[PDB]
Amino acid sequence: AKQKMGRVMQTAAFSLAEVSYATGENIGYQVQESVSTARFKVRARQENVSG
Amino acid sequence: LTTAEYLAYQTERHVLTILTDMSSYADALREVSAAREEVPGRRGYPGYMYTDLSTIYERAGRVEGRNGSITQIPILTMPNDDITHPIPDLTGYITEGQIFVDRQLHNKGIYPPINVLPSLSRLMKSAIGEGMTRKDHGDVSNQLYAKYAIGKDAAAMKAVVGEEALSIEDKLSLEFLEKFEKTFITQGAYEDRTVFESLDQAWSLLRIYPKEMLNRISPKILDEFY
Repeated sequence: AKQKMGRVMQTAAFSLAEVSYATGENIGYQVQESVSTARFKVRARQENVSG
Repeated sequence: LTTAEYLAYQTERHVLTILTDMSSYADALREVSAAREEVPGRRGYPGYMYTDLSTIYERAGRVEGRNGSITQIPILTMPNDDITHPIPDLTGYITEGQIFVDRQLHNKGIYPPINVLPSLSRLMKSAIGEGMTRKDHGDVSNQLYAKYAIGKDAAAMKAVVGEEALSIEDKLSLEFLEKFEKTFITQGAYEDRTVFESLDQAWSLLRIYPKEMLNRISPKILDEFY
């Protein structure tokens, strides 16, 4: 999964850079302004593995 | 034992002498040994109880000139279930085996409550064979004992590492132990099983495992049976 993350971060950063180049400016300000609510959340599950 | 000696050597026939409550016999020896002025021995029982029990046990066994044979099965009461008690210790020294009746099995309701993990017979290999009982007996009993031990270990292991995390062998062995203590050791008080029928039930139990999992069974026995 570390190797997979190393690949996915590179490809996602490339996609974001391409989107920024197409838009003509960084979307950082808009992303920060749109941080009022969270669209992605992690719910903890106490999965029983072995003992 | 004198009746046994008569009927089994002077007459030519076999005898199965069954002696009940050797703990009661030892208590009787204690009563007489202290009926004299003799000082009590290791645990109250006389110091010569080894000889006094050897002279009772050893009057058995096949003889060259006679076609008879005395086989003894001394029923024995273990006080406080302590093997290191003098009577069980000396009987283990003089005799040639040990059949254990288990308090845990009896409480579970398994009649008869023999637990086969501690119990053994030294002279089994001289009885189980090709000419005596089925030719599979030697391998079947060894495999059954090994799988019962594995099942006991897996039953201990389930409560600590979860039922689903056990290996395939242990998962099958749990069902084998259940269908073993509930069907093989479990036996009616009036249910007589010939050794061949008992071996057939043993094989029906051993068919739970795949043919490759019966490690102790000889390949020829696996080919013929199973």
